[PDB]
Amino acid sequence: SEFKKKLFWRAVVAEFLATTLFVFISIGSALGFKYPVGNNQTAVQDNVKVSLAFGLSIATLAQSVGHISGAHLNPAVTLGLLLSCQISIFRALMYIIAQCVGAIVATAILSGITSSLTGNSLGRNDLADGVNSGQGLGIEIIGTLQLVLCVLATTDRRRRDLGGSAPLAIGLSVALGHLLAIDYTGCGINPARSFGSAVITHNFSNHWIFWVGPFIGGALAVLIYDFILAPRSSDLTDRVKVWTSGQ
Amino acid sequence: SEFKKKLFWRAVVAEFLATTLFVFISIGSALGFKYPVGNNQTAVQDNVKVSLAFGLSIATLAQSVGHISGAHLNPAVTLGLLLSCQISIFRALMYIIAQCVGAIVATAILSGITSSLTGNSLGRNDLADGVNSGQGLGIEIIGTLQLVLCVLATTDRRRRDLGGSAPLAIGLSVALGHLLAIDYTGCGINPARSFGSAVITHNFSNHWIFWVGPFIGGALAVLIYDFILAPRSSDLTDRVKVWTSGQ
Amino acid sequence: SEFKKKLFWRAVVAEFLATTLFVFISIGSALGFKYPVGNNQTAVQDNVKVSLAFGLSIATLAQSVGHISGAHLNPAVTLGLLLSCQISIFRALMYIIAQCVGAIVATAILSGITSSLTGNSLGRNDLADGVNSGQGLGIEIIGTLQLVLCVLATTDRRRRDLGGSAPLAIGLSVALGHLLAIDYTGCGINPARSFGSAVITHNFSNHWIFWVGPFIGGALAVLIYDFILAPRSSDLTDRVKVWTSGQ
Amino acid sequence: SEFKKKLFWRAVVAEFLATTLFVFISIGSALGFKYPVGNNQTAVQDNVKVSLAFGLSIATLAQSVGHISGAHLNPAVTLGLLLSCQISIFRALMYIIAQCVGAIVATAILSGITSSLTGNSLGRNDLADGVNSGQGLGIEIIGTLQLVLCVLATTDRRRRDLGGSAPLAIGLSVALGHLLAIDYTGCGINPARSFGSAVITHNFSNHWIFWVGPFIGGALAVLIYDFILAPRSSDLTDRVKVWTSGQ
Ligand SMILES: CC(C)CCC[C@@H](C)[C@H]1CC[C@H]2[C@@H]3CC=C4C[C@@H](O)CC[C@]4(C)[C@H]3CC[C@]12C
Ligand SMILES: CC(C)CCC[C@@H](C)[C@H]1CC[C@H]2[C@@H]3CC=C4C[C@@H](O)CC[C@]4(C)[C@H]3CC[C@]12C
Ligand SMILES: CC(C)CCC[C@@H](C)[C@H]1CC[C@H]2[C@@H]3CC=C4C[C@@H](O)CC[C@]4(C)[C@H]3CC[C@]12C
Ligand SMILES: CC(C)CCC[C@@H](C)[C@H]1CC[C@H]2[C@@H]3CC=C4C[C@@H](O)CC[C@]4(C)[C@H]3CC[C@]12C
Repeated sequence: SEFKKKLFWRAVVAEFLATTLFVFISIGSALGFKYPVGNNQTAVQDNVKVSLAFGLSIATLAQSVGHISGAHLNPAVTLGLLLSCQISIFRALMYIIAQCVGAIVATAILSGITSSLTGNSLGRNDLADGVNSGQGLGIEIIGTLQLVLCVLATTDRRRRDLGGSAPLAIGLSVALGHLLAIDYTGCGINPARSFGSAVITHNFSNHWIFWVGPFIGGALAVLIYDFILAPRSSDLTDRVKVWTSGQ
Repeated sequence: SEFKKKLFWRAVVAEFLATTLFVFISIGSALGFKYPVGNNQTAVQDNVKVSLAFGLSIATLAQSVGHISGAHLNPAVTLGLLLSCQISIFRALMYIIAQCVGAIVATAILSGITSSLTGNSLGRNDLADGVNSGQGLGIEIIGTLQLVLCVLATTDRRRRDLGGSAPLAIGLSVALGHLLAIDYTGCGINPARSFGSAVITHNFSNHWIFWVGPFIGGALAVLIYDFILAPRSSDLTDRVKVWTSGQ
Repeated sequence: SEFKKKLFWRAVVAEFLATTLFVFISIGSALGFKYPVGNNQTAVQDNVKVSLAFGLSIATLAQSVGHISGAHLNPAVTLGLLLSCQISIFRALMYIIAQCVGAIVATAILSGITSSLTGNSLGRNDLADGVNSGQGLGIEIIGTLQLVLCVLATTDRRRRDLGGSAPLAIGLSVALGHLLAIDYTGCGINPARSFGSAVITHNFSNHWIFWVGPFIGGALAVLIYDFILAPRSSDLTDRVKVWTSGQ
Repeated sequence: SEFKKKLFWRAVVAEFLATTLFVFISIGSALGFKYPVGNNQTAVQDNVKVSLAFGLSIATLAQSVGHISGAHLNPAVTLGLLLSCQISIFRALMYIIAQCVGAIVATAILSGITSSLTGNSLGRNDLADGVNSGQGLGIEIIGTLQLVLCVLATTDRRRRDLGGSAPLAIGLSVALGHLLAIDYTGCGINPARSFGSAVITHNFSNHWIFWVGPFIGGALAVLIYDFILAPRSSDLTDRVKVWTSGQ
């Protein structure tokens, strides 16, 4: 059904292009503080700058392509919307493929642009010194939990009290996740964004954390919103049919 | 009445979960600058980072659960809404219990994740050197006064001139309170959030400030908004019945 | 006419209280980086923190009391709205008196709170090294010009394309003014806000700038909006009657 | 036709004045970290401060002159709106002339105000060390691509899912571009902004980047939004008539 519709593939291309722009802008801001190359200064990474870069990139690209693709730009957000039965399995898989490919393309272009940097890690997510696998996993879980919870609540379609900009809300949620998680894990929070850096730098050490934790956080947010706090008066059988229908 | 309504208990569970997420994300962001552990560096706390963490946490969680519970997430805001005769006594008590227990749970999990920090104060609010109990009390009073005043004016329901995101407004008020009070008192203003850190660290020195100042500030905000600036044309006899009925 | 109305004096008290809260919170955030007092550290003032403090203070207080008083909180803004003939002369006079008194009271209370700071300037506005009277005057004129222009455009009442939060718009304008002018003059931008610090510290050197420049900027913004960009097709004789009628 | 209309010339004057205010305030905030002059301190530029200055200046001036001129304030945005056939060729040319002249005027006044800085580059855009022409070109292309894409998607007039403040959305897009590109190229992103600095400082080294890259980014944004993501159901022949008609 969705395979033969041009609106679906425009949405997939929108996901690819917006993910590329998001990853490029955000990881470019994360690599900004290392410049100039020659100038030997005790340059310290600005966490507010990087968090605002990721968050405002999400806000701007959501404002740009929300009416076209839903402005997911995150495999965990897409999986959360899948488990809340809002999107089909095929749309979820195509969105995840598009997001990962767009992140890989953006990170390759960024490796080209930042070629003067020696030891260019391309913003690859890894555990800080003092944070082990479980602690970083919990960091990723909570960050993605708040993100997917905000995404689910913003698009309930039963809410008449909603006001203001939904893209701004999702962007500030991403920025909040970064303000939490940058000092602990670099704030993957987005499996495609971490996957692109891991692929380009050929380093997948502890990379399973940044795929497992965000998915657990998305599942927990789905459970919290759709089975504890704001349940829907609809049978699970009718909702599951969206997986094969997309309705 | 409210005791036998499932929607009331959904709201209470929403307050518990959202306060847990708020405390965890905000204090974990406040503890970020102490990482890495092995790296001997004279790192300083970035106050904008922590203020934005608290503010955007409040804004995001308000967007998530405000239509479910009102998203108080602050015993001062709950007491202000009780004193403005908008909620019942039972709802206020259940909200305060849920917020405090959720804060304790979040701080326990956070001390679990940040166990590598030696002498971890877990974001416990304490007076800065040069500030006595009275000065920190005044700072807390003013921060809570502005926060509760913004909450009361945002939910007036007699206003048609409101626009934009009310969760964003309340979050930016929380961030304003933090931009004020982080340097002076570690920025409490939320008695549950202070209480969780005090319980986990087993340290209650000067803890009366962060329960008295927020309550005085909330009560003063109620007085200002309901009996100086925006009086209601209702007898107090009708408004008192909201305490026992919850209407 | 307005002398014998309860709503008029409620608005005046709202202006007084909101100016008190604004001056207190913002200047207290400006002084925060000096704490702890005992610790001998070369901490540097964070311009983003102070600018966000002023801006979020204006935004929060506008969201609180704009429906009551209009949330001017600035003698330059009040003078601009008088020259654009939106308020009466008596309302402008009482608003400016209330704003100055509130700033004086807030600065007194904050000086009481920040007594342990030796050589405390209380955020007194003065020129930096390398900036003479003319350059600081120009910076103040431009900052207040953009502030008053935003206020005039946001309250046009002929506009149907206005969206989002007007208090947030005015607050971000104030934050922008501080981002421009903190390094040059400390960003007076607000004659009452500087007048309070000058009165409490008993230092009026170069203080004519912060009462001349903001008023010039307000008058220029009135000229730009009401006579160049979006003129009103109403007689100047008719708009004169607003000064003595308020309608 | 449009040459003799009062509203057209009001829009042109609004573009000139708002571009003057934008350039002045943003580049004044950019040069502020070098003050005080006498104090010998190793001051480091705050990228968040300058990025927020640019973005909030764009948001405030859009809120001020959007209903009069559309608030481009950027030759790349004007070129994008021309190529998407939203304005005429005459309007676009007059807008670009006004923006360049306003940037020149603002930079001249600012060099008058920042005269005490020795070797004052007036925030002139140039490549950082480690960045050659291709890398800076790519950075400028991507930043302007995201900006123009956000502008095109925001002013669509076919969308009913838009909420919040469009000026704030465009301002956050500008701030995001600066957060990305300040460390690499100073974030031209705006050919008029770079042009004024280059003209006043009499230095055009690599100045072609900040005219070509923004225009390439705007053209790519127009291509992406109009012929990949959200095509319009009209013939190109009908849309071309806007170039000579303005309707
Ligand atoms: C909020 C919940 C549901 C998600 C996060 C919980 C998990 C991932 C976290 C939170 C608390 C964590 C534990 C807390 C304390 C310690 C002791 C330390 O010496 C080794 C790791 C260990 C054993 C942590 C492992 C991972 C852990 C269990
Ligand atoms: C809105 C109100 C209730 C909050 C602020 C008022 C209170 C808490 C503040 C404002 C004035 C303050 C006092 C002002 C001056 C001093 C002198 C100093 O050597 C010791 C502290 C002391 C005695 C302060 C204690 C705290 C204080 C009383
Ligand atoms: C648009 C206008 C009205 C706003 C600001 C303009 C005024 C206040 C500013 C801008 C340019 C400034 C001048 C620029 C250069 C100098 C040389 C310096 O050695 C003494 C001050 C003096 C003479 C400045 C005085 C103040 C000045 C005239
Ligand atoms: C995505 C598009 C629209 C914008 C960015 C693409 C262009 C401008 C980028 C992408 C790849 C880049 C190249 C990657 C690698 C190199 C080798 C290096 O030693 C010099 C720069 C140079 C030659 C770069 C020049 C700029 C470049 C061609």
